Amino acid sequence: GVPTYLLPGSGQFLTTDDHSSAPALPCFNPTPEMHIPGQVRNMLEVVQVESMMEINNTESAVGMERLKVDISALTDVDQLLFNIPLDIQLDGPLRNTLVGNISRYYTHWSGSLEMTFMFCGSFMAAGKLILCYTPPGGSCPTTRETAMLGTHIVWDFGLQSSVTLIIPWISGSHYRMFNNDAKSTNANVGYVTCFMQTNLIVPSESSDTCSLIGFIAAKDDFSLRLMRDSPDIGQLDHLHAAEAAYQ
Amino acid sequence: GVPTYLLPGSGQFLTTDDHSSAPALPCFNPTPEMHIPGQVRNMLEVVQVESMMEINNTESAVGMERLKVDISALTDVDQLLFNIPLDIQLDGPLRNTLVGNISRYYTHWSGSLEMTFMFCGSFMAAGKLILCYTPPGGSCPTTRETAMLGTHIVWDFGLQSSVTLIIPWISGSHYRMFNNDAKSTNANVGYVTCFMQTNLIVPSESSDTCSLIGFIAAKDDFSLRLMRDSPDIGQLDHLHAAEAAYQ
Amino acid sequence: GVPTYLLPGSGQFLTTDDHSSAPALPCFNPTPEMHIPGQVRNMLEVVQVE
Amino acid sequence: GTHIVWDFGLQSSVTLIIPWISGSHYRMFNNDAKSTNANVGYVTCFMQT
Amino acid sequence: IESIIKTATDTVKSEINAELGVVPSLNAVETGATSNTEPEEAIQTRTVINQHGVSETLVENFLSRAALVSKRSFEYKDHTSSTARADKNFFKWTINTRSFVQLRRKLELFTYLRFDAEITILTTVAVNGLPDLTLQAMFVPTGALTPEKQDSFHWQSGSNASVFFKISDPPARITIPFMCINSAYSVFYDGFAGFEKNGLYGINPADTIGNLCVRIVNEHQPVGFTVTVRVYMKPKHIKAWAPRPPRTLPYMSIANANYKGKERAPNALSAIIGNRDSVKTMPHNIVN
Amino acid sequence: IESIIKTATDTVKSEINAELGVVPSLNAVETGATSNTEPEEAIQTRTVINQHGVSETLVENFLSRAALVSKRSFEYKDHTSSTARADKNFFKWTINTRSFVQLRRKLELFTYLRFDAEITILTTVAVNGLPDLTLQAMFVPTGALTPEKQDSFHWQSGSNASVFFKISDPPARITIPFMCINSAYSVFYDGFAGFEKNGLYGINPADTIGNLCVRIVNEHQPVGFTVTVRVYMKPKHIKAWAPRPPRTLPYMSIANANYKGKERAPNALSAIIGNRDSVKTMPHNIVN
Amino acid sequence: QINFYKDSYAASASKQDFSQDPSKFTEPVV
Amino acid sequence: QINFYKDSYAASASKQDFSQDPSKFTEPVV
Amino acid sequence: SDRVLQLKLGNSAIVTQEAANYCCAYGEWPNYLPDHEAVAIDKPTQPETATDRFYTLKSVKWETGSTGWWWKLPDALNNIGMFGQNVQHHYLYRSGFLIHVQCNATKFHQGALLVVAIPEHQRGAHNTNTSPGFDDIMKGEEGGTFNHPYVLDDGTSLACATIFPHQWINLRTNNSATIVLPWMNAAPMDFPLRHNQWTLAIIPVVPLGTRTTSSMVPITVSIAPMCCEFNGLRHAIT
Amino acid sequence: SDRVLQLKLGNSAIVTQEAANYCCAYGEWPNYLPDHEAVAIDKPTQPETATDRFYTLKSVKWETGSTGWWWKLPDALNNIGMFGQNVQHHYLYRSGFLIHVQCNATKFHQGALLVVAIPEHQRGAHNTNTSPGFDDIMKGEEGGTFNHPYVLDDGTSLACATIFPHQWINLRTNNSATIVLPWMNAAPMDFPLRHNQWTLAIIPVVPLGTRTTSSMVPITVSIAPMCCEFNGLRHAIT
Repeated sequence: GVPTYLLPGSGQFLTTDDHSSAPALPCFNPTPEMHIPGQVRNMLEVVQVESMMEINNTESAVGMERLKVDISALTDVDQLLFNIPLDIQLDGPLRNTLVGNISRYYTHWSGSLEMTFMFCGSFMAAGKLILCYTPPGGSCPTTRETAMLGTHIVWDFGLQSSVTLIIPWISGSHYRMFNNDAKSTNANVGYVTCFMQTNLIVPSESSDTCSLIGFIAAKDDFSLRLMRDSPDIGQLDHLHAAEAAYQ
Repeated sequence: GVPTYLLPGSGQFLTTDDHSSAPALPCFNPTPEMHIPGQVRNMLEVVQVESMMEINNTESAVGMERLKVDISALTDVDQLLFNIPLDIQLDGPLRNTLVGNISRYYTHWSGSLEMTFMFCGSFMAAGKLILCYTPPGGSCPTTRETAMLGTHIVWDFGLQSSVTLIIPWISGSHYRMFNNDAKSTNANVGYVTCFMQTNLIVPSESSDTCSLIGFIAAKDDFSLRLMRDSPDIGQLDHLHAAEAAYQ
Repeated sequence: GVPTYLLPGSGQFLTTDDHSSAPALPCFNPTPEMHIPGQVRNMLEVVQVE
Repeated sequence: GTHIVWDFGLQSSVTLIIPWISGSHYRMFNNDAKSTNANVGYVTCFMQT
Repeated sequence: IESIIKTATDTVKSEINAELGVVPSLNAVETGATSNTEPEEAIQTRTVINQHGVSETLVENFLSRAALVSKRSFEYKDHTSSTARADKNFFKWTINTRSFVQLRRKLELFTYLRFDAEITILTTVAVNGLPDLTLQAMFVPTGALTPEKQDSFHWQSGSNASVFFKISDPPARITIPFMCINSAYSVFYDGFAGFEKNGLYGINPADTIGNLCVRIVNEHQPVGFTVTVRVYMKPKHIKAWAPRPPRTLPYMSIANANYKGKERAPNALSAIIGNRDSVKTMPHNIVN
Repeated sequence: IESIIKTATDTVKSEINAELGVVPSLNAVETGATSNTEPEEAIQTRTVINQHGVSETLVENFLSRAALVSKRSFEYKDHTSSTARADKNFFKWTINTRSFVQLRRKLELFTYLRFDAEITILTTVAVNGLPDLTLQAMFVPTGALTPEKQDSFHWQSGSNASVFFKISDPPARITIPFMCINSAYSVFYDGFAGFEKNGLYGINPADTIGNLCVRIVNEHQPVGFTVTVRVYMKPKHIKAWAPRPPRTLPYMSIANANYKGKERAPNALSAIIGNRDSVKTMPHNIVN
Repeated sequence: QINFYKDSYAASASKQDFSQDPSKFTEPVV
Repeated sequence: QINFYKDSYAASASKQDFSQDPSKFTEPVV
Repeated sequence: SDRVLQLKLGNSAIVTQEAANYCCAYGEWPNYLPDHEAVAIDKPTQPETATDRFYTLKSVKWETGSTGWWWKLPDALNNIGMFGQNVQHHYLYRSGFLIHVQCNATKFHQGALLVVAIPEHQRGAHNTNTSPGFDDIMKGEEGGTFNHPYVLDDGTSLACATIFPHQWINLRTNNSATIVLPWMNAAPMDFPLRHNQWTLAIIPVVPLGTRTTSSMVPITVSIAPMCCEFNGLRHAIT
Repeated sequence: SDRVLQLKLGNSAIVTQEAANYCCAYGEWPNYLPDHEAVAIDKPTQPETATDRFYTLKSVKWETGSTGWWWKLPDALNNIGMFGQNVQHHYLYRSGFLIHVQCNATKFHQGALLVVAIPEHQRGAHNTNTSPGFDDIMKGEEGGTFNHPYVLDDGTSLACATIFPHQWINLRTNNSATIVLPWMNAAPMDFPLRHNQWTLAIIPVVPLGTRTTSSMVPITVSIAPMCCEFNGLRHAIT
């Protein structure tokens, strides 16, 4: 017949191989395809949707207080309000986001991010903020004179209640890794900080402690590769009733 | 020669695989095909044939009394005569039918049914019946005012001795399952009930207890998939003389 | 290489199978066919004789 | 019934169109406000929020 | 009217029908014809483009699933002291669809079947380490000379189609052709095989494929093994004629259609379908 | 606008923009739309021809990785003295994506999935030499008759798609088709299966594939073996609808989406992301 | 599909005959 | 790629559908 | 219009005035054996009027406690007339059948007859492993009474017996069923004395019931062979 | 320009003067079931004005300590008006929804509402392995209060809940979210009394805060079914 020989790699079950396999139910007629709304054909559709950052990932912020940042009227000039760890691949405010949870199924990621901050004060509350994306290399900037040298956006509080801090893809490498080393040149992204441009100024009938909801999506520049399993989920024992699926 | 490698699934005997195998008797000449009458090329030919329901699946109906429903003259108004469990896949009056026994070789079924009721009274016996297919969700309707809101047919007893209660395919899903759960939204079909429209009225020389033979076939809408082995047959031990087939 | 898988019936010696097999003596030249009288190409020639 | 939900902002007025829903072509006076030929319906107002 | 039907038929929409003379719900069972009342003709329907394929109900796909037809655990040891009834390292088997009831009830749905048997012989071994035994499965025709020993000279297979296979190999799969002298296998044979009145009723030997004499080619080893040989038949190239009522009662024997039924319903003689309380009692009722 | 996107998009160069009326950084989250501020529109960019392929983020490539769905070590021995709870040389398994959390969280990213299961059954064996056991993995539908013994007559597989395979062979790989009665598998089923109020919440049986009854075809051998059968499911031909928040809290059960969370952050109930000192405290700070 | 044998019965199962005639069963009348 | 089976679901994974529409997610507004 | 029916075969003829229709079994009308299907090489005798005619069997008393009646073909006709003499003198036969079952009662009687023609009705005996013998199957002209017609005496179902060529004699509607059977065998011809292809089966699904004076209601069966061939001439056997 | 919005459905109509936009969910507008996707063969009743209209639910008091509110559709509407009577009388329904959530306060109040419509919101109970029963899921017209809305009561994340069709009611900017939902089910139609496709979820991401006199700020929900079909007519259940 046909003179063949087995290569190395014969009879091995690679999990990610793509080969046609034997149909269990022959001449099966699957259910006809109905137009179900909202088909995802590519996971970067899911990533480019905005999703809330937990910038307030502190203690004494229990549950939903972690999603908003309380900013107040300040008596000092040009004070730091918050800074955001930009490690998508590591634990931090970007982790439980749509750009974060999907990228923790991957290792190498590229493309520009997109931070959107929705002010949730009163309509009478007037204020201005600066949102400085500092490219990495140095420490997180604590004064505004240090931070506004980087990429920033200055935001007035009026009719439109949100800016977009585009985090540009500034990297030497084409992609960026996970390493468990947040301080690596291949993994570190930079630092987004926020400072009072002027101040949060409310009248006597508005609440003095207004809020900021911080979103992050990715852009059309964004890309992911080198798929891995997510570290966001674990499994110590069998789940409950999993033994009852066999009974 | 040809560089090959064994996939997962090599050397395994799937029962339902479709591969050309080695002929035991080479250059065999099979017997020439003769036109034998009544070829079935598709099992839905067998299903679309009418076949008697055992609506009288009670005790004290021994054998053939289960195939007919005894209806009588009634002194009360608008009384229930019979109701039919519509679970083809489960045990009930539809089980020992051509639509039932073939569909118990399958799991998922679609398409409209077809109940035909042949009156077998005298020619002098005059009567009227309503045959209400109630789509599922609620209880089996016990009064006629409850049941005639559903799909029904009103049937006069004259020259033609049979109606067709078309059970329309009313389902959310494309198909319907077997589950051993007759009360499931994926499995339950509804309830066919029968009520006296007027009454069964016989003269003094006809028998007061006339009969109804209930048929069910399927329509051209009907369909079956996900083939399984039938629960209608079992095998506890070896059959008799099966050891003598080896001797 | 070529992704294959063994069917049921692999590695079994059916006696009546018809497959090309490995020649023991390669580039062998068989003896030339001489017209020998009375060739039977079909056993029903033998059967139709009284 | 027929309703309109009204936000208080720049525009300070809605129009509740009372549609002509009657069996008859016209409607009478009768001194009987509860008559099928005379009664028009009921406009009510509730706090939306 | 013979027509090619790949999917289930569409449903046309219909409107209010109030017509004298045309009574499509009224039909005649006494003619023997199944009622041609369309769902359009009975109730008021919408337009439904039905895309449900009917391909899994094909009789080819119905019966071409390799089902079990034979199973013998037989001892593999010294048979010099064993009785002259057990398998002395070989078993003959008259190839028989009737031994196992799942394939039997499927093949007894029809009266006449024209199929090619795709015999897959799964041999499996247990100890009374496992050996890699070689097995011969010599196909003997119906009534021909079956061997008497393991090492008898009938196994030399001058013309009988033996298949030699190992336990460590994939299962031996051969294709038995359509081997009936008639144009179809008489699944039910209302008649007798012999011309005398001693013939067995229902057993047409034309329906019988033949013998499947299976031995273990190796000699006897010092420890005994229990070798179980499962035979799986896949009917293929199937033409089927005259369908029948599916058998409801349990089978009693492989030689005939005797019936006893269960003791109680379901599948009993006096009551095939399981009983309920009354004809107006709904067993699975949605009570809320 | 639906468009074919094979690589990530290029970045056009931009210049100094000082324009009234056009404020592309200012956007409205309250509309629900994600901000369309291009990087050209926010900062000053160069021309970048981005050649980064987006092909590994395809939902086909996302979910078609054969992940573990079942795992049972079960004893293979004499079961005449064992209790009537353990696996007497067979196990039934209702095929269930919910048992193992890596594939479960990936499939619970979406609401509706339309995939073909490429079931790979890896059987591995340990001694309590190794035998070359033959295994049957009979695919039973949801709720149908599952076998009661190892050598029961349900394993004859008249129509259920059994796959017979050995430990020494490569792992048995079959393709379960898209077997939902609906047009997609309801991964989350906000509703009840039954019409009565006793039905289990969230468990749609249409989402359930079926049973995977797996026995060892060999008889019991004099020494006992612990046979571990791992089942690997590869979703393929995948269409996916309505993506969801990925589950952050640990799973509690396979039947529902109950949550307890970790005791402390990360992945706790009161604190999903791990805590830090203040909102103005940078945890991984480059201090030189 | 493949069929490298010399016998036409040795091929794979012919699961393509979609011609059906139910009218010899549902309407067997003249 | 290869697909010597009679069933179209039995083929290899269709890793070629590069059509994406993020604007039903990023811009779901009217 | 289809209630009246005259069936002219040979010198025999049967009119019926309450007929339903006549069932051409499996959509197949009887014919002679064509040359491409023929096996026996000798010229078959085709008498065409001595056998192709209605041979009326003995009537059976349709009663209250009746279970059923069955006639196996051609075993019902192997001793009747010139069909019987052609059966006994020939090894082979190929013949369709035109069964016309007569059963009438008044317009006050009720009842239903499943007149069903079962091809290859391999009977089974009840509560034993012994196969039915020659006397249990080959009853001849008398026919046999069903023992358990609810399972058709072979473990199958009466409820699905309408998959066979069947008609109903509902005494309300009609009084005659007519089933036109073709040659139903895997072989083109066969030996008549040891094989029966069609089995006419007549079953009381609804029993005979009335409240008037109980006249005897019988069931008369008139089976006509159609398109008879006979090969293999020899001496008679009987 | 897009701040004013009048939504005319049936006899109902809703104007709003501080609107953001209206979210056509997944870029999909509701429609009737087309013939190629249709499954139920009977003609569906399409009332088109008795159900395709704004059914305004009960308002809920937006407070400081509030965790959230959720209404499951059509469970919120299975007892209201002619949508409720069509639900109780029919086995099947196919209806999109036009949710218009009203919540306004002064220009001195602050707060943010995540008005998010979750398809197939399989809830989970906290700190137990028992599934949520019928009373824990099918609250009806009242709706349910979130227990842990930070994880959306199913272990997922509120932070990623914007992957669903959502709008925000920021009391600074707007006062009405509007989400236009299509038929979101794998099946074309479904049984309404035991399944809910969309779950409107309303979550205080920023709580209600002010320093003025604490007026009651409620959240009013006006859900309009769109393009209703109903197959499978029977008696009512309720």
